[PDB]
Amino acid sequence: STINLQKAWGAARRVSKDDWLEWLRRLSLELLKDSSSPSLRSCWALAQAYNPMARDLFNAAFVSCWSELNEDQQDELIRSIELALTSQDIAEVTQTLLNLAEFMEHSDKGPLPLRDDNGIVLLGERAAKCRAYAKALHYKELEFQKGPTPAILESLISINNKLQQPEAAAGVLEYAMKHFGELEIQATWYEKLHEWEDALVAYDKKMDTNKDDPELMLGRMRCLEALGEWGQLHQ
Amino acid sequence: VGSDPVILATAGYDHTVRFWQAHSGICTRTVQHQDSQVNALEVTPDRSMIAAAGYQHIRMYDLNSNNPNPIISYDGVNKNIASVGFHEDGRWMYTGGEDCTARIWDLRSRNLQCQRIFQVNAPINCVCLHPNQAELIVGDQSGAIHIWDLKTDHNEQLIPEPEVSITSAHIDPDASYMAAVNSTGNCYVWNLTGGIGDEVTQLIPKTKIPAHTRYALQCRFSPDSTLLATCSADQTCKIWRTSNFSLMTELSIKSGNPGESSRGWMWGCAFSGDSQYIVTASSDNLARLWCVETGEIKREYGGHQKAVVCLAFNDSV
Amino acid sequence: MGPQKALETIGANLQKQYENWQPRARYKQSLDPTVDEVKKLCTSLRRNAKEERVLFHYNGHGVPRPTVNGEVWVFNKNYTQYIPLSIYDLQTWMGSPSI
Amino acid sequence: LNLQGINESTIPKVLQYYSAATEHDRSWYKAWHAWAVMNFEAVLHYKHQNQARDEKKKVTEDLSKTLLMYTVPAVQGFFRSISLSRGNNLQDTLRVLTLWFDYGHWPDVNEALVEGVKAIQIDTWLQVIPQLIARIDTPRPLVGRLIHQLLTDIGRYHPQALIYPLTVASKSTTTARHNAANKILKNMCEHSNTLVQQAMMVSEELIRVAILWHEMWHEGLEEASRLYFGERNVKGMFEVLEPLHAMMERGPQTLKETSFNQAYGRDLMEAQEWCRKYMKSGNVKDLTQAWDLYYHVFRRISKQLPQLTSLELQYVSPKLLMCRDLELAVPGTYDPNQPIIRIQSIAPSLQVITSKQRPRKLTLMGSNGHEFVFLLKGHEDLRQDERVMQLFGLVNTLLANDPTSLRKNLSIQRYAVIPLSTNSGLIGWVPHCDTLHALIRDYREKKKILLNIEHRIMLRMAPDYDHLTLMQKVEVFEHAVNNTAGDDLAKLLWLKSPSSEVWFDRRTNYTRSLAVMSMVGYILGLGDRHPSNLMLDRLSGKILHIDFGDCFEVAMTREKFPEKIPFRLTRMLTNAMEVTGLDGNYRITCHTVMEVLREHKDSVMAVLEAFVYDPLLNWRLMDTNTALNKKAIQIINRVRDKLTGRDFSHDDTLDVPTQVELLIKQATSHENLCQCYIGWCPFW
Amino acid sequence: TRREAIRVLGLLGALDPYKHKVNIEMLVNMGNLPLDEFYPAVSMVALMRIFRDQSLSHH
Ligand SMILES: Nc1ncnc2c1ncn2[C@@H]1O[C@H](COP(=O)(O)OP(=O)(O)OP(=O)(O)O)[C@@H](O)[C@H]1O
Ligand SMILES: [Mg+2]
Ligand SMILES: [Mg+2]
Repeated sequence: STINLQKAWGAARRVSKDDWLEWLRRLSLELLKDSSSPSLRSCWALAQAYNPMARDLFNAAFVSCWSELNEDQQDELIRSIELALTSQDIAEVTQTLLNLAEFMEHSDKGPLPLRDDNGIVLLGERAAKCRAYAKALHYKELEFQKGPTPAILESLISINNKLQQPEAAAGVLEYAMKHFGELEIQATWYEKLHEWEDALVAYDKKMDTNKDDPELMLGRMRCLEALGEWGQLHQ
Repeated sequence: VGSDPVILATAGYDHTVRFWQAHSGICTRTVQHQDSQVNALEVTPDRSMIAAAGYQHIRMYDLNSNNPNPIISYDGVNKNIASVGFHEDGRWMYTGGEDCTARIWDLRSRNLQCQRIFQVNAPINCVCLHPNQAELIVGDQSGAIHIWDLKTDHNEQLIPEPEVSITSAHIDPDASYMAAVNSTGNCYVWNLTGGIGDEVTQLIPKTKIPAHTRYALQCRFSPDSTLLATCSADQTCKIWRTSNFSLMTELSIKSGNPGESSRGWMWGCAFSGDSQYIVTASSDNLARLWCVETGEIKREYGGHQKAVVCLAFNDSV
Repeated sequence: MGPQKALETIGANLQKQYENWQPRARYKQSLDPTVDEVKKLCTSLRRNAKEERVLFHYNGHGVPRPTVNGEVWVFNKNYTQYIPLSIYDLQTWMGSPSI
Repeated sequence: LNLQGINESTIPKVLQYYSAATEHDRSWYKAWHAWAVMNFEAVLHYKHQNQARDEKKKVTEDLSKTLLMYTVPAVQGFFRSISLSRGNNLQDTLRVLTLWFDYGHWPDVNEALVEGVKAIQIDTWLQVIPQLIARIDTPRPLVGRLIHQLLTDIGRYHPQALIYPLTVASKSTTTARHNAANKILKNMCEHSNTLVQQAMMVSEELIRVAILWHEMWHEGLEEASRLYFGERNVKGMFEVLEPLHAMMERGPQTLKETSFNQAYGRDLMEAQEWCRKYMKSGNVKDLTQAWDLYYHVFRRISKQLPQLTSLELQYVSPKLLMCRDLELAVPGTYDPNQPIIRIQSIAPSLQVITSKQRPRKLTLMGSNGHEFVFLLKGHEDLRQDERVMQLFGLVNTLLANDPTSLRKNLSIQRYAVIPLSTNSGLIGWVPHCDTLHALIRDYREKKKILLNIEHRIMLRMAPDYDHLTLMQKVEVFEHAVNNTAGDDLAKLLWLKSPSSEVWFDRRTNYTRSLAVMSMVGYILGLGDRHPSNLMLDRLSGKILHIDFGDCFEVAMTREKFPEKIPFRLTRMLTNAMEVTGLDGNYRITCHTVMEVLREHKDSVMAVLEAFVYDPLLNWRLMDTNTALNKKAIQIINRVRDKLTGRDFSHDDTLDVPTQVELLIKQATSHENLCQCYIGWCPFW
Repeated sequence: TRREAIRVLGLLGALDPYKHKVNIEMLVNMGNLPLDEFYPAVSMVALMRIFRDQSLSHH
């Protein structure tokens, strides 16, 4: 009961939207046929016909199967899931596999071991393009728990902004101040937080040391139009 | 223990008080101490009996006779006797407690009640008898140092920094400098006026040494009065030279590895008879006889199961 | 009534009910009993009621159904396992004239 | 005022302005309110300057003339500033009461009040029915007559707003209260009668339900044994037991009381014979026979009490079982605007919560069809909680009005509190909640972690933990915190949510809700915030405090284990917030709240002053010592200190960010946390 | 049409979101149970979503 499954896992010769959606349907329905618990196996025949039935049992089908599989088969499966997230982003196919990954975290079966980091980095990047910014955030904080870096803090700030949460984003800048000092704080971070007064102070400090760089000129002008200092901006 | 010239007792949370040997590092005899921890040990100037201030009892064991229990177990005090001093005549004994009262105890008489009392606002962390045997310096949790005179009752209150518990304070045997230490980890040194007879005793503020990052715990000058040892929760016992107040040596008990959350704090410290060595107790269960100049563990005493908060050390001939 | 009191109460009521019919007899309750507990109970009642009749009332509503192998269920000391009790052993301990 | 201050030269000037302001805009709310409050401060400046100079013959007679010049204006002003709010006039209305109770015995102030009480709408007074009934029996006749007359007219329209608090007063122990309270009900009878008599029954029956005889004998014999065997106070021991013997001398009024009197009652009456033999003989052998009988029933009761998981109404109170379609409305539902949600019927079973106090879980069916669950507490006075919920209501209004707060949806979760006697009352049950202690217990049994792990680690390191010096404790305390990942609450908030977009919203609510009650609790002085006293809404994620006994820093002053903490902000609560830490939403919300409270400090003062100076509730403040009016000023001075940022050093005046910074340091400090009672769980 | 639908969102004027907030189970199933109970429960819930009027005509 894993010959037809291994074709549905390791096909991945799909170069369109409906091709990957076909990969999903074949994957989901193959999990129903296999599933050891007969309550799921009994929905197979229905699910072949009605497809939103197959989507609703996806996570439950998956877990039942994924517990039974033998390590090398788990790796065979996960490599194909990575390919679907990595190669070719479709709004339906990605958000199915993110909801699988999230469902797997809540289970005692433990999270999907994707790509060494439990795919914390992979799933975060993918959730950001799906515009699932709370999933994006959860993963980006797990990242931060393991080891804080400046690049993490930056993304953490922009995620909070996209998610309409500027006071939480402000807190990320306060963290930076204490634990990393000042050099790690870019001028752009103030700009993202709408700290136009403090961003201008930062771009002035930067433009003194460095020479006439196009990025730092526009960065400082961008602050002036936001402040509304039309006098200095026209100079 | 008593007949041997050097004494080195050690005690902490494990209900024992182990009498070591400085030359070897071997436990000669243990002594039971139930019902409490020990907050402060103290050998008497006469060297007949040790003291052990704990919780609601200053116990005092025999140094001469081998393997008994306590001789003179005082009681009648609530909440932790934090300190004990000793008068050089061997008659009087001073204390400081969490109940906000310093005291004086007659050793030669029977009175279980203390003789005199100098109540204060906040809990008393440390006592220190001035070498002239006339003034008793007293730190506390509010920040207030005091100088309760033993003849006129004129307490001269003093606060180095507002709202920081001064945890220890010592004054050297030659009455030159007085040091204090607080829970921020600073070490305020005060220069003394030569006022033994007149009782002028005016404290002139010299230096706030930024000694440690974390809680400081005890400071003590050497018998030479050239060195000022300063212990702390950051797992180091720094030694500052008295002339400059610049970091001479730093005795640390860290792991040498970032993956080690809290081995133990550095509690007590006590200079040798000639300021060549410096003994040091820690919460990693180990007393350590260090070398002052070099900064090297000459010996290590490994007896206790639970932590070690006190030391006593006496090379008095 | 809550678990423990209810069991004593049901035992008390059950005794009263029987005392309407036979008011002059030694009643002796066993309440969620062990096997040893039943042995000591029945063997004592046969000693007393030497050749005269003894009633054995068994109410097994809280234990699994009696088996094909001629067994009736009681508990272990801790109330963690249903212990079987053989009807053979039960009719050993109880005597001849009995109901 | 901001430049000069309050003094002899400013008051005549600032009144000159505000009087003019009032002239130029009659209708304008603030112009009258400012005039009124200024006059009201001109009273308290001249009252407190009299006590400062005169106390520490002619001056009290001058004070009559002096204050009455500023007292009559203040009243007239507050009455106009009520009629121009008509919706948000609590501050204004309480200030009128404070004036009336204190100074209303004067002829001129009395007149002003009479004219005022006529003009004002009767709906306004429903806010302050608690504060009124507290002074139902004021020894001054001229004041008390106008209270009665006002309450009477609140009875004639909105009787549902009055029956519950009057019925509590009507069965008061003190003679004047119950006389005054009954006299008012006699008037309410000829309006309603059925409503009065329904409420009179329901409340009597609910009290009977709240503490059964075997529960009273249990608490009484525990207290009576401590007096006799412990202290050797024999006359005081009879004061504990003689009401309990006299209690049963009514006889069995219900089946539960019959079955008590059946089993035990014969012995208790016999034990009283030995006690009454001791009073006229004086023998040790007589009185020891009684304690043999008392300890016989005491052990039998103690064995029973754990088995009462539920009480059936048929046994405990059949009167309540009978009740159908009562006109008397569901407790704490009454609103003068909404249609009355009257009691359809009371459910037959009472799910008794297994705690120290054994509260019931009463549930009433409304006429609207919805069930209303309550918690029927016995022997725990709820008049504080009633007042404290009045404060939270006010604070919620303030946060709704401020846009910053409104945009963030800041508010305090509150519940109904309905006292029934000095002992007992109903608390409104909040659904979808569970205590923080419960959550962590249930998470740790799931994840196989030892519940007392932090405690066990400490006692392993130092078995004398309780008796250690402060510094010693801090070491031990930190060693526990460094060697346990305090992430149980953060982790379980994730696990317990469905999506992550929901999780995110729950956590935002959580953080803000916490911050609001940290600040509000700080001001109120609210202590005893151990993890059983705060609960988390399992849908919204919002926090909810319960148990408001330890207010106004009473737990900071107490002798054994004084709290050294402004509010609970310990590492589990902090980890459950955003991973960046306190410095995001929590600290920012803390500012926003403390800005609102600091702005509207008169409104907050007005409410807190009301229930500190209430002489029914003052007993809580005196009891910390091992006269009251002195202690009551100190409390309210401190509240002003907190609300003005003059609370750490009276010399300095901190801005909100600086004050909120020092508070968070104080709550977070290890030195402070390690001193806490271990039951407080300073490590969660 | 798309142009007018913008031109009308224009004229009514950029409404602020806070004025707009006033103007307006499968994971939960697993959140509770062990897996052997869970599988029927999620199957049933999914079947009874179908088992209501519309899609049943054939199924
Ligand atoms: N307003 C409320 N809504 C819902 N549940 C509540 C409410 N207040 C308390 N509870 C629950 O009922 C339990 C018992 O109530 P409470 O803690 O008020 O009294 P207690 O534990 O008997 O007495 P104490 O806490 O004073 O020792 C609490 O642990 C809590 O879970
Ligand atoms: Mg409680
Ligand atoms: Mg309570």
